[PDB]
Amino acid sequence: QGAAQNLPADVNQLIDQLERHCLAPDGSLVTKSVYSDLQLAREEMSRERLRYLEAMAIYCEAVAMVEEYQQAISVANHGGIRDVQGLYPQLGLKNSPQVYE
Amino acid sequence: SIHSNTQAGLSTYVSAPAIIQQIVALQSDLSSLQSDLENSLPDDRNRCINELCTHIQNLQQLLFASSTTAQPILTPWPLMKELDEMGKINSKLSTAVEEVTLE
Amino acid sequence: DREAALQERELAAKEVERLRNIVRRQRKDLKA
Amino acid sequence: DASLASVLESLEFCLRVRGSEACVLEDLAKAIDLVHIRQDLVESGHSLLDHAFRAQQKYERTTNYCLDLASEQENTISDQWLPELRTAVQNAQASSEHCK
Amino acid sequence: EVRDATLAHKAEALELQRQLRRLQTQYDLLTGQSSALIQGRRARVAATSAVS
Amino acid sequence: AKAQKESNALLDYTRKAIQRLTYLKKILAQLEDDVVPCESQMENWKTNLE
Amino acid sequence: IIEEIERDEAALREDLYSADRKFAEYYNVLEQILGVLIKLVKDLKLEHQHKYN
Repeated sequence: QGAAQNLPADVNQLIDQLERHCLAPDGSLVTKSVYSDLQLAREEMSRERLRYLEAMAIYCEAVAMVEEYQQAISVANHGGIRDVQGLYPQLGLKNSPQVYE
Repeated sequence: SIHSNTQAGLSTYVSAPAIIQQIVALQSDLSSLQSDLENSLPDDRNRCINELCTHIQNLQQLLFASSTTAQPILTPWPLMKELDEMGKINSKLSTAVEEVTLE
Repeated sequence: DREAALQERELAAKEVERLRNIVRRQRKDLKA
Repeated sequence: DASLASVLESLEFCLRVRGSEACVLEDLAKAIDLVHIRQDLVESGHSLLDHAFRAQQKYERTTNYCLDLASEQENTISDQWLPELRTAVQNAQASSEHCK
Repeated sequence: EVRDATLAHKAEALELQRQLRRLQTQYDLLTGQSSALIQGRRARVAATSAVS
Repeated sequence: AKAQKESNALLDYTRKAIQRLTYLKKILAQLEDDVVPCESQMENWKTNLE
Repeated sequence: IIEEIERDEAALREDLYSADRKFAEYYNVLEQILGVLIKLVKDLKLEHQHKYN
């Protein structure tokens, strides 16, 4: 009975220890390539996600700048409540985009 | 699944054709010890450690009496006089038996 | 020291009952 | 694939919220360094269902050989003590014979 | 004896102690962690109905 | 908690062996002390055979 | 991530080893019962009473 208790642990340990040495072969790197790729994401972060966290500077509101002119007239059609406020946000606050356009 | 060697060497290129087999395959693996061990440790430690629990206290005071007073007592508690006095005459006075023959 | 160890043993053991079901209820619903 | 990865461990509900989005952490390069030392040590970690039996079979059975077996050679003979008494009480009456 | 058992029981206590606070914090922090990015939807959707 | 903590709650009696089975050291010793009187009935009585 | 990933591992890793360290403290007292001659004092306890009992 006691040896039967260890059997699920016994069958595990047969290849468990070798699977560290099996990690380098393809038996693991088909998924575990990230270790051989050293954080396969981008080798942590040096520049790649920097190119997109720099986009948070831009696509969030600095890209809202150019499309705000289109919204102002678009708001003027269906959003009549904000039609008056469309000019202040786009034609006045985002007027600095006129050079940037 | 590390108990198997290709547990990671096969998952990706079978998931794309068949996205049902591998996901439940790892589920069956990890659950091969959650209900066989993790949900079955409570049942089996009330039989194994139960023997450990009962014996360890038993081994110290009661089975101690059933051991220390078993091999020199349980059969021989009246045979101590058949153990020591037997050695008093036929082992200690054993050389003294030759005394009558010698003198 | 056994009696001192005995009183602290049950409190060190009573936590298991209160650290299974609430865990069985939270980490399950910290996924929704 | 995204849903079935998180819902992969529904039966292994302990690993389910654990295995919801684990590899997004890139722990497959870090936690895999820990699953290895975990699994070669399953001979102790999971195996504590047998360690008590190992506590029993490897050594406590020997303690039973020290304690239980010290009576196993006399427990059945405990009934033989009754005729063995007749061999021993016959010595007791030998004390009574020299009383007079 | 129970002093040795306390180690088997303090581990039966301490090991499970630093996880309830984890979940309790999770139940008080993860309820809004995912919502901390949904609010950006409005900024990303306004002009989607414009260029089209 | 369902794997070892239920066992560790049961394993406390195995921890109590540091009082019981340490007493078993004596049990394995005070009975070992009895071996010398018990060794007499064969080892010393092997000479008694002649 | 570095501390917690191990901690998430060590959550299930060293907790299942918590009893294991205590088995060793029970294995020695299992063996230290006249450890110098345990095998002779286990098959017979009394090395000679079991020989004559």
